[PDB]
Amino acid sequence: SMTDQAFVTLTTNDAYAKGALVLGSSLKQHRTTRRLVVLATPQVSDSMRKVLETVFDEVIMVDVLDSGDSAHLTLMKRPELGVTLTKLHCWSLTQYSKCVFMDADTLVLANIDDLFDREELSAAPDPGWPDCFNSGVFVYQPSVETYNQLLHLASEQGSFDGGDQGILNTFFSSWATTDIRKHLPFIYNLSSISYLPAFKVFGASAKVVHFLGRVKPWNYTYDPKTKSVKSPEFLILWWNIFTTNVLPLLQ
Amino acid sequence: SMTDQAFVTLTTNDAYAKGALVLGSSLKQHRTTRRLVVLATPQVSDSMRKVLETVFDEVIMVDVLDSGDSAHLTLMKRPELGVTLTKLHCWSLTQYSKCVFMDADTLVLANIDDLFDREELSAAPDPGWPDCFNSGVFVYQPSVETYNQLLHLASEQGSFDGGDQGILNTFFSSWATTDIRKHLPFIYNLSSISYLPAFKVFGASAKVVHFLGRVKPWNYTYDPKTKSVKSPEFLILWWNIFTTNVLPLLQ
Ligand SMILES: [Cl-]
Repeated sequence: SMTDQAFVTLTTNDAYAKGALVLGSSLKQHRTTRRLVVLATPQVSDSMRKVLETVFDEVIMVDVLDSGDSAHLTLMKRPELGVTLTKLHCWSLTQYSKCVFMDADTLVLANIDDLFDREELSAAPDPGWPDCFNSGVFVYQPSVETYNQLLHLASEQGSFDGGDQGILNTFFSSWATTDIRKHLPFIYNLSSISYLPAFKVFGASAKVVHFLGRVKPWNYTYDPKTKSVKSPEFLILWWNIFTTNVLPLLQ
Repeated sequence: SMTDQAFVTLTTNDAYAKGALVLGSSLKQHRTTRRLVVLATPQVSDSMRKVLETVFDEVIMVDVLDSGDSAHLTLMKRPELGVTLTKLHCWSLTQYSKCVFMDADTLVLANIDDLFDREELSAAPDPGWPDCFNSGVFVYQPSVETYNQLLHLASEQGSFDGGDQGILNTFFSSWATTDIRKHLPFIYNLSSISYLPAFKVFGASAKVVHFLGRVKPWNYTYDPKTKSVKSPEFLILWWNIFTTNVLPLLQ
Protein backbone atom coordinates (compact mmCIF):
# COMPACT_ATOMS: atom_id res chain seq x y z
CA SER A 1 0.00 0.00 0.00
CA MET A 2 2.54 2.65 1.26
CA THR A 3 5.87 1.08 0.00
CA ASP A 4 7.62 4.46 0.36
CA GLN A 5 7.29 4.64 4.19
CA ALA A 6 8.23 2.32 7.04
CA PHE A 7 8.45 1.71 10.76
CA VAL A 8 11.98 0.62 11.57
CA THR A 9 13.34 -1.16 14.61
CA LEU A 10 16.51 -2.94 15.73
CA THR A 11 17.39 -6.32 17.29
CA THR A 12 21.03 -7.06 18.35
CA ASN A 13 20.12 -10.36 20.01
CA ASP A 14 17.30 -12.91 20.37
CA ALA A 15 15.99 -11.26 23.58
CA TYR A 16 15.42 -7.95 21.84
CA ALA A 17 13.95 -9.85 18.85
CA LYS A 18 11.04 -10.82 21.18
CA GLY A 19 10.58 -7.08 21.77
CA ALA A 20 10.58 -6.36 18.04
CA LEU A 21 8.13 -9.27 17.45
CA VAL A 22 5.71 -7.69 19.94
CA LEU A 23 6.18 -4.14 18.56
CA GLY A 24 5.66 -5.45 15.00
CA SER A 25 2.55 -7.38 15.97
CA SER A 26 1.10 -4.30 17.75
CA LEU A 27 1.58 -2.20 14.60
CA LYS A 28 -0.25 -4.87 12.63
CA GLN A 29 -3.05 -5.14 15.21
CA HIS A 30 -3.66 -1.37 14.86
CA ARG A 31 -3.60 -1.77 11.10
CA THR A 32 -0.68 0.32 9.83
CA THR A 33 -0.58 0.85 6.03
CA ARG A 34 3.23 1.17 6.24
CA ARG A 35 6.08 -1.34 5.85
CA LEU A 36 7.64 -2.97 8.89
CA VAL A 37 11.45 -3.18 8.92
CA VAL A 38 13.84 -4.69 11.48
CA LEU A 39 17.59 -4.10 11.37
CA ALA A 40 19.23 -7.29 12.74
CA THR A 41 22.82 -8.18 13.61
CA PRO A 42 24.50 -11.58 13.14
CA GLN A 43 24.18 -12.11 16.94
CA VAL A 44 20.47 -12.71 16.17
CA SER A 45 20.25 -16.51 15.49
CA ASP A 46 19.13 -17.77 12.04
CA SER A 47 16.08 -19.35 13.60
CA MET A 48 15.01 -16.13 15.26
CA ARG A 49 15.50 -14.26 11.95
CA LYS A 50 12.95 -16.72 10.49
CA VAL A 51 10.51 -15.79 13.24
CA LEU A 52 11.20 -12.10 12.52
CA GLU A 53 10.25 -12.74 8.84
CA THR A 54 6.69 -13.75 9.86
CA VAL A 55 6.13 -10.22 11.28
CA PHE A 56 8.47 -7.85 9.40
CA ASP A 57 8.32 -7.09 5.69
CA GLU A 58 12.13 -6.71 5.67
CA VAL A 59 14.75 -8.23 7.95
CA ILE A 60 17.85 -6.23 7.01
CA MET A 61 21.24 -7.47 8.21
CA VAL A 62 23.70 -4.91 9.60
CA ASP A 63 27.20 -5.99 10.78
CA VAL A 64 29.45 -3.16 11.98
CA LEU A 65 32.20 -5.76 12.60
CA ASP A 66 32.35 -6.41 8.86
CA SER A 67 35.03 -4.23 7.15
CA GLY A 68 32.61 -3.65 4.23
CA ASP A 69 30.17 -1.93 6.59
CA SER A 70 30.02 1.86 6.25
CA ALA A 71 30.38 2.35 10.06
CA HIS A 72 33.27 0.00 10.54
CA LEU A 73 36.06 2.62 10.60
CA THR A 74 33.96 4.65 13.06
CA LEU A 75 33.61 1.56 15.30
CA MET A 76 37.41 1.23 15.39
CA LYS A 77 37.53 4.81 16.71
CA ARG A 78 34.59 4.23 19.12
CA PRO A 79 34.46 0.53 19.98
CA GLU A 80 31.93 1.16 22.77
CA LEU A 81 29.31 2.38 20.30
CA GLY A 82 28.55 -0.76 18.27
CA VAL A 83 24.86 -0.82 19.12
CA THR A 84 24.58 2.96 18.49
CA LEU A 85 26.33 2.79 15.09
CA THR A 86 24.07 -0.16 14.15
CA LYS A 87 20.89 1.86 15.04
CA LEU A 88 22.17 4.85 13.02
CA HIS A 89 22.04 2.64 9.88
CA CYS A 90 18.32 3.47 9.97
CA TRP A 91 19.38 6.57 7.95
CA SER A 92 20.91 4.33 5.18
CA LEU A 93 17.46 3.01 4.26
CA THR A 94 17.21 5.30 1.21
CA GLN A 95 14.62 3.02 -0.43
CA TYR A 96 12.15 4.85 1.98
CA SER A 97 11.36 8.61 1.81
CA LYS A 98 10.30 8.79 5.48
CA CYS A 99 10.41 6.44 8.45
CA VAL A 100 9.50 6.15 12.12
CA PHE A 101 12.18 4.52 14.20
CA MET A 102 10.95 2.67 17.26
CA ASP A 103 13.12 0.89 19.81
CA ALA A 104 12.22 -2.74 20.34
CA ASP A 105 11.08 -2.06 23.91
CA THR A 106 8.12 0.02 22.71
CA LEU A 107 4.56 -1.18 22.24
CA VAL A 108 1.87 0.43 20.13
CA LEU A 109 -1.61 1.00 21.62
CA ALA A 110 -3.38 2.72 18.75
CA ASN A 111 -2.76 3.54 15.07
CA ILE A 112 0.08 6.09 14.81
CA ASP A 113 0.28 6.44 10.97
CA ASP A 114 -0.31 10.18 11.51
CA LEU A 115 3.37 10.36 12.53
CA PHE A 116 4.07 10.36 8.75
CA ASP A 117 2.60 13.83 8.72
CA ARG A 118 5.76 14.96 10.60
CA GLU A 119 9.22 15.97 9.35
CA GLU A 120 12.73 15.06 10.39
CA LEU A 121 13.52 15.26 13.24
CA SER A 122 10.28 14.83 15.15
CA ALA A 123 10.37 13.25 18.58
CA ALA A 124 8.86 13.40 22.07
CA PRO A 125 10.48 15.06 25.10
CA ASP A 126 12.57 12.83 27.34
CA PRO A 127 11.35 12.90 30.93
CA GLY A 128 14.12 13.93 33.29
CA TRP A 129 15.90 16.19 30.82
CA PRO A 130 12.95 17.48 28.76
CA ASP A 131 14.98 19.79 26.52
CA CYS A 132 16.38 16.58 25.03
CA PHE A 133 14.13 14.40 22.96
CA ASN A 134 13.79 10.69 23.74
CA SER A 135 15.31 8.57 20.96
CA GLY A 136 12.98 5.60 21.39
CA VAL A 137 10.55 7.02 18.81
CA PHE A 138 11.35 9.49 16.04
CA VAL A 139 10.36 10.50 12.55
CA TYR A 140 13.35 10.87 10.18
CA GLN A 141 14.20 10.96 6.47
CA PRO A 142 16.74 8.41 5.23
CA SER A 143 19.81 10.03 3.75
CA VAL A 144 23.38 8.90 3.09
CA GLU A 145 24.61 12.47 3.80
CA THR A 146 22.81 12.61 7.16
CA TYR A 147 24.12 9.19 8.02
CA ASN A 148 27.72 10.13 7.18
CA GLN A 149 27.39 13.36 9.24
CA LEU A 150 26.11 11.28 12.15
CA LEU A 151 29.11 8.93 11.86
CA HIS A 152 31.47 11.91 11.75
CA LEU A 153 29.88 13.26 14.96
CA ALA A 154 30.18 9.87 16.67
CA SER A 155 33.81 9.73 15.56
CA GLU A 156 34.65 13.23 16.85
CA GLN A 157 32.75 13.25 20.12
CA GLY A 158 31.33 9.82 20.94
CA SER A 159 27.96 10.01 22.75
CA PHE A 160 27.50 12.17 25.82
CA ASP A 161 25.28 9.32 27.31
CA GLY A 162 26.96 6.15 25.83
CA GLY A 163 23.97 5.35 23.59
CA ASP A 164 22.20 6.84 20.61
CA GLN A 165 20.16 9.59 22.39
CA GLY A 166 23.18 11.81 23.21
CA ILE A 167 24.49 11.88 19.69
CA LEU A 168 21.06 12.38 18.08
CA ASN A 169 20.32 15.29 20.45
CA THR A 170 23.75 16.82 19.77
CA PHE A 171 23.21 16.45 16.03
CA PHE A 172 19.57 17.62 16.07
CA SER A 173 20.39 20.28 18.67
CA SER A 174 17.71 22.76 17.55
CA TRP A 175 14.86 20.46 18.69
CA ALA A 176 14.12 22.19 22.04
CA THR A 177 13.91 25.72 20.59
CA THR A 178 12.70 25.37 17.01
CA ASP A 179 9.32 24.41 15.54
CA ILE A 180 6.90 22.90 18.05
CA ARG A 181 5.51 20.54 15.36
CA LYS A 182 8.73 18.62 15.82
CA HIS A 183 7.66 17.96 19.43
CA LEU A 184 5.69 14.74 19.32
CA PRO A 185 3.11 14.50 22.10
CA PHE A 186 4.41 12.58 25.04
CA ILE A 187 1.60 10.07 24.40
CA TYR A 188 3.52 8.87 21.26
CA ASN A 189 6.37 7.70 23.54
CA LEU A 190 5.02 7.34 27.04
CA SER A 191 7.71 6.36 29.55
CA SER A 192 6.77 3.36 31.76
CA ILE A 193 8.75 5.21 34.52
CA SER A 194 6.43 8.22 34.02
CA TYR A 195 3.67 11.98 37.84
CA LEU A 196 0.68 9.77 38.75
CA PRO A 197 -1.96 12.56 38.74
CA ALA A 198 -0.89 13.49 35.17
CA PHE A 199 -1.33 9.82 34.19
CA LYS A 200 -4.74 9.47 35.87
CA VAL A 201 -5.79 12.40 33.66
CA PHE A 202 -3.80 11.78 30.42
CA GLY A 203 -2.82 8.08 30.41
CA ALA A 204 -6.02 6.73 28.79
CA SER A 205 -4.95 8.50 25.54
CA ALA A 206 -1.51 6.70 25.48
CA LYS A 207 -0.59 5.68 21.90
CA VAL A 208 2.87 4.15 22.48
CA VAL A 209 4.36 2.83 25.74
CA HIS A 210 8.14 2.75 26.13
CA PHE A 211 9.52 0.21 28.61
CA LEU A 212 12.46 1.90 30.30
CA GLY A 213 14.66 0.72 33.07
CA ARG A 214 16.98 -2.25 33.29
CA VAL A 215 14.26 -4.95 33.38
CA LYS A 216 12.69 -5.54 29.91
CA PRO A 217 9.18 -6.98 29.35
CA TRP A 218 10.56 -10.30 27.96
CA ASN A 219 12.76 -10.97 31.01
CA TYR A 220 9.81 -11.11 33.40
CA THR A 221 8.65 -14.56 34.37
CA TYR A 222 5.10 -14.72 33.03
CA ASP A 223 2.60 -17.15 34.57
CA PRO A 224 -0.10 -18.18 32.02
CA LYS A 225 -2.31 -19.49 34.80
CA THR A 226 -2.69 -16.13 36.50
CA LYS A 227 -2.00 -13.98 33.40
CA SER A 228 0.62 -12.15 35.47
CA VAL A 229 4.34 -11.56 36.05
CA LYS A 230 6.74 -11.77 39.05
CA SER A 231 8.23 -8.49 40.47
CA PRO A 232 0.85 -3.15 35.23
CA GLU A 233 -1.65 -3.37 32.35
CA PHE A 234 1.07 -2.45 29.79
CA LEU A 235 3.42 -5.24 30.84
CA ILE A 236 0.40 -7.60 30.90
CA LEU A 237 -0.53 -6.33 27.43
CA TRP A 238 3.01 -6.99 26.16
CA TRP A 239 2.72 -10.60 27.30
CA ASN A 240 -0.79 -10.85 25.91
CA ILE A 241 0.44 -9.88 22.41
CA PHE A 242 3.40 -12.22 22.76
CA THR A 243 1.43 -15.31 23.89
CA THR A 244 -1.62 -14.66 21.68
CA ASN A 245 -0.22 -13.19 18.47
CA VAL A 246 3.51 -13.96 18.24
CA LEU A 247 3.79 -17.58 19.57
CA PRO A 248 1.41 -19.08 16.93
CA LEU A 249 3.33 -17.46 14.02
CA LEU A 250 6.20 -19.80 13.24
CA GLN A 251 4.07 -22.84 14.16
CA SER B 1 14.12 51.43 37.33
CA MET B 2 11.51 48.95 35.86
CA THR B 3 8.46 49.70 38.14
CA ASP B 4 6.13 48.07 35.60
CA GLN B 5 7.58 44.53 35.97
CA ALA B 6 8.17 42.21 38.92
CA PHE B 7 9.28 38.84 40.20
CA VAL B 8 6.57 37.48 42.45
CA THR B 9 6.71 34.75 45.06
CA LEU B 10 4.59 33.36 47.90
CA THR B 11 5.11 32.54 51.60
CA THR B 12 2.29 30.83 53.60
CA ASN B 13 4.45 30.35 56.69
CA ASP B 14 7.78 31.36 58.26
CA ALA B 15 9.57 28.26 56.85
CA TYR B 16 8.74 29.19 53.29
CA ALA B 17 9.62 32.83 54.09
CA LYS B 18 13.25 31.62 54.49
CA GLY B 19 12.94 30.25 50.96
CA ALA B 20 11.60 33.55 49.64
CA LEU B 21 14.38 35.45 51.51
CA VAL B 22 16.99 33.32 49.70
CA LEU B 23 15.25 33.59 46.29
CA GLY B 24 14.94 37.38 46.74
CA SER B 25 18.57 37.74 47.75
CA SER B 26 19.69 35.65 44.73
CA LEU B 27 17.75 37.94 42.37
CA LYS B 28 19.48 40.91 43.96
CA GLN B 29 22.92 39.27 43.78
CA HIS B 30 22.43 38.79 40.01
CA ARG B 31 21.31 42.39 39.76
CA THR B 32 17.72 42.33 38.50
CA THR B 33 16.31 45.72 37.38
CA ARG B 34 12.80 44.50 38.31
CA ARG B 35 10.69 44.79 41.47
CA LEU B 36 10.61 41.97 44.00
CA VAL B 37 7.17 41.05 45.39
CA VAL B 38 6.15 38.45 47.98
CA LEU B 39 2.53 37.47 48.57
CA ALA B 40 2.25 36.59 52.30
CA THR B 41 -0.56 35.11 54.40
CA PRO B 42 -1.40 35.99 58.01
CA GLN B 43 0.21 32.65 59.06
CA VAL B 44 3.52 34.45 58.34
CA SER B 45 4.46 36.10 61.71
CA ASP B 46 4.72 39.92 61.95
CA SER B 47 8.39 39.62 62.75
CA MET B 48 9.09 37.51 59.68
CA ARG B 49 7.15 40.02 57.52
CA LYS B 50 9.65 42.64 58.78
CA VAL B 51 12.51 40.44 57.62
CA LEU B 52 10.74 40.00 54.27
CA GLU B 53 10.63 43.85 53.94
CA THR B 54 14.45 44.03 53.95
CA VAL B 55 14.53 41.95 50.72
CA PHE B 56 11.21 42.52 48.91
CA ASP B 57 10.01 45.84 47.52
CA GLU B 58 6.41 44.82 48.35
CA VAL B 59 5.10 42.41 50.97
CA ILE B 60 1.47 42.02 49.91
CA MET B 61 -0.97 40.37 52.32
CA VAL B 62 -3.42 37.81 50.93
CA ASP B 63 -6.00 36.11 53.23
CA VAL B 64 -8.40 33.71 51.49
CA LEU B 65 -10.08 33.11 54.88
CA ASP B 66 -11.21 36.74 54.90
CA SER B 67 -14.75 37.12 53.40
CA GLY B 68 -13.58 40.30 51.61
CA ASP B 69 -11.04 38.26 49.64
CA SER B 70 -11.95 37.66 45.99
CA ALA B 71 -11.22 33.89 46.29
CA HIS B 72 -13.14 33.32 49.48
CA LEU B 73 -16.32 31.90 47.90
CA THR B 74 -14.13 29.61 45.77
CA LEU B 75 -12.35 28.38 48.93
CA MET B 76 -15.72 27.44 50.43
CA LYS B 77 -16.32 25.27 47.36
CA ARG B 78 -12.72 23.89 47.40
CA PRO B 79 -11.42 24.06 50.96
CA GLU B 80 -8.39 21.92 50.05
CA LEU B 81 -7.05 24.57 47.68
CA GLY B 82 -6.21 27.45 50.03
CA VAL B 83 -2.54 27.58 49.09
CA THR B 84 -3.42 27.29 45.36
CA LEU B 85 -6.04 30.08 45.48
CA THR B 86 -3.53 32.26 47.38
CA LYS B 87 -0.83 31.71 44.65
CA LEU B 88 -3.38 32.53 41.92
CA HIS B 89 -3.68 36.05 43.40
CA CYS B 90 -0.45 36.68 41.48
CA TRP B 91 -2.83 37.52 38.57
CA SER B 92 -4.53 40.30 40.67
CA LEU B 93 -1.32 42.35 40.67
CA THR B 94 -2.62 44.69 37.94
CA GLN B 95 -0.18 47.43 38.98
CA TYR B 96 2.38 45.33 36.91
CA SER B 97 2.12 44.74 33.12
CA LYS B 98 4.18 41.52 33.25
CA CYS B 99 5.59 39.32 35.99
CA VAL B 100 7.64 36.18 36.60
CA PHE B 101 6.23 33.99 39.31
CA MET B 102 8.77 31.90 41.19
CA ASP B 103 8.02 29.42 43.96
CA ALA B 104 9.91 30.07 47.17
CA ASP B 105 11.90 26.84 46.78
CA THR B 106 13.72 28.17 43.71
CA LEU B 107 17.13 29.80 43.65
CA VAL B 108 18.55 32.04 40.94
CA LEU B 109 22.06 31.36 39.59
CA ALA B 110 22.37 34.05 36.93
CA ASN B 111 20.45 37.13 35.74
CA ILE B 112 17.14 36.02 34.18
CA ASP B 113 15.67 39.47 33.27
CA ASP B 114 15.45 38.17 29.68
CA LEU B 115 12.35 36.26 30.83
CA PHE B 116 10.53 39.62 30.41
CA ASP B 117 11.00 39.13 26.70
CA ARG B 118 8.41 36.31 26.95
CA GLU B 119 4.60 36.36 26.87
CA GLU B 120 1.93 34.74 28.98
CA LEU B 121 2.04 31.84 29.53
CA SER B 122 5.71 30.96 29.25
CA ALA B 123 7.09 28.13 31.34
CA ALA B 124 9.53 25.20 31.32
CA PRO B 125 8.56 21.55 30.79
CA ASP B 126 7.90 19.50 33.91
CA PRO B 127 10.11 16.43 34.07
CA GLY B 128 8.05 13.28 34.38
CA TRP B 129 5.09 14.57 32.40
CA PRO B 130 6.84 16.90 29.91
CA ASP B 131 3.70 17.90 28.01
CA CYS B 132 2.75 19.76 31.19
CA PHE B 133 4.72 22.81 32.17
CA ASN B 134 6.19 23.10 35.67
CA SER B 135 4.46 25.86 37.66
CA GLY B 136 7.47 26.79 39.78
CA VAL B 137 8.54 29.45 37.26
CA PHE B 138 6.33 31.21 34.73
CA VAL B 139 5.90 34.47 32.88
CA TYR B 140 2.34 35.85 33.06
CA GLN B 141 0.38 39.08 32.60
CA PRO B 142 -1.71 40.26 35.57
CA SER B 143 -5.38 40.47 34.75
CA VAL B 144 -8.58 40.49 36.81
CA GLU B 145 -10.38 38.61 33.98
CA THR B 146 -7.71 35.88 33.85
CA TYR B 147 -7.80 35.62 37.61
CA ASN B 148 -11.59 35.27 37.71
CA GLN B 149 -11.46 32.60 34.93
CA LEU B 150 -8.86 30.73 36.97
CA LEU B 151 -11.12 30.85 40.06
CA HIS B 152 -14.06 29.61 37.98
CA LEU B 153 -11.93 26.66 36.77
CA ALA B 154 -10.84 25.85 40.33
CA SER B 155 -14.48 26.02 41.40
CA GLU B 156 -15.72 23.73 38.61
CA GLN B 157 -12.96 21.13 38.56
CA GLY B 158 -10.55 21.59 41.47
CA SER B 159 -6.95 20.68 40.55
CA PHE B 160 -6.11 17.38 38.91
CA ASP B 161 -2.90 17.26 41.14
CA GLY B 162 -4.12 19.03 44.37
CA GLY B 163 -1.87 22.06 43.81
CA ASP B 164 -1.55 24.92 41.36
CA GLN B 165 0.20 23.06 38.45
CA GLY B 166 -2.86 20.99 37.46
CA ILE B 167 -5.18 23.93 37.19
CA LEU B 168 -2.66 26.16 35.39
CA ASN B 169 -1.96 23.40 32.84
CA THR B 170 -5.71 22.79 32.36
CA PHE B 171 -6.28 26.51 31.90
CA PHE B 172 -3.22 27.08 29.69
CA SER B 173 -3.83 23.78 27.90
CA SER B 174 -2.33 24.86 24.55
CA TRP B 175 1.21 25.09 26.01
CA ALA B 176 2.50 21.70 24.74
CA THR B 177 1.36 22.21 21.12
CA THR B 178 1.45 25.95 20.46
CA ASP B 179 4.34 28.40 20.06
CA ILE B 180 7.71 27.04 21.14
CA ARG B 181 8.73 30.50 22.46
CA LYS B 182 6.40 29.76 25.33
CA HIS B 183 8.66 26.82 26.23
CA LEU B 184 11.24 28.22 28.61
CA PRO B 185 14.53 26.33 28.51
CA PHE B 186 14.73 23.73 31.22
CA ILE B 187 17.73 25.67 32.58
CA TYR B 188 15.30 28.43 33.76
CA ASN B 189 13.68 25.89 36.13
CA LEU B 190 16.09 23.05 36.65
CA SER B 191 14.65 20.28 38.83
CA SER B 192 16.94 19.20 41.71
CA ILE B 193 15.53 15.66 41.07
CA SER B 194 16.75 15.95 37.45
CA TYR B 195 19.53 12.11 33.73
CA LEU B 196 23.11 12.55 35.02
CA PRO B 197 24.84 12.52 31.59
CA ALA B 198 22.52 15.35 30.44
CA PHE B 199 23.52 17.31 33.57
CA LYS B 200 27.27 16.68 33.13
CA VAL B 201 26.81 18.26 29.68
CA PHE B 202 24.13 20.94 30.32
CA GLY B 203 24.15 21.66 34.09
CA ALA B 204 26.92 24.31 34.08
CA SER B 205 24.49 26.63 32.20
CA ALA B 206 21.76 26.29 34.95
CA LYS B 207 20.05 29.66 35.57
CA VAL B 208 17.44 28.65 38.17
CA VAL B 209 17.41 25.57 40.43
CA HIS B 210 14.09 24.28 41.75
CA PHE B 211 14.23 22.26 44.98
CA LEU B 212 11.63 19.53 44.60
CA GLY B 213 10.77 16.69 46.86
CA ARG B 214 9.45 16.65 50.39
CA VAL B 215 12.64 17.93 52.09
CA LYS B 216 13.15 21.71 51.56
CA PRO B 217 16.56 23.47 51.72
CA TRP B 218 15.68 25.27 55.01
CA ASN B 219 14.77 22.04 56.84
CA TYR B 220 18.26 20.57 56.47
CA THR B 221 20.48 20.83 59.50
CA TYR B 222 23.36 23.01 58.31
CA ASP B 223 26.74 22.81 60.07
CA PRO B 224 28.67 26.12 59.76
CA LYS B 225 31.89 24.40 60.78
CA THR B 226 31.93 22.05 57.80
CA LYS B 227 29.81 24.24 55.48
CA SER B 228 27.59 21.19 54.94
CA VAL B 229 24.21 19.57 55.64
CA LYS B 230 22.99 16.22 57.09
CA SER B 231 21.26 13.69 54.73
CA PRO B 232 25.08 19.08 46.55
CA GLU B 233 26.52 22.44 45.49
CA PHE B 234 23.00 23.93 45.03
CA LEU B 235 21.87 23.08 48.56
CA ILE B 236 25.25 24.36 49.83
CA LEU B 237 24.70 27.52 47.76
CA TRP B 238 21.22 27.99 49.26
CA TRP B 239 22.74 27.91 52.75
CA ASN B 240 25.58 30.15 51.65
CA ILE B 241 23.13 32.87 50.53
CA PHE B 242 21.10 32.40 53.70
CA THR B 243 24.03 32.61 56.17
CA THR B 244 25.99 35.27 54.23
CA ASN B 245 23.34 37.56 52.74
CA VAL B 246 20.03 37.04 54.58
CA LEU B 247 21.09 36.64 58.29
CA PRO B 248 22.82 40.08 58.50
CA LEU B 249 19.76 41.92 57.08
CA LEU B 250 17.46 42.53 60.03
CA GLN B 251 20.46 42.97 62.37
CL1 LIG C 1 6.58 27.14 16.88
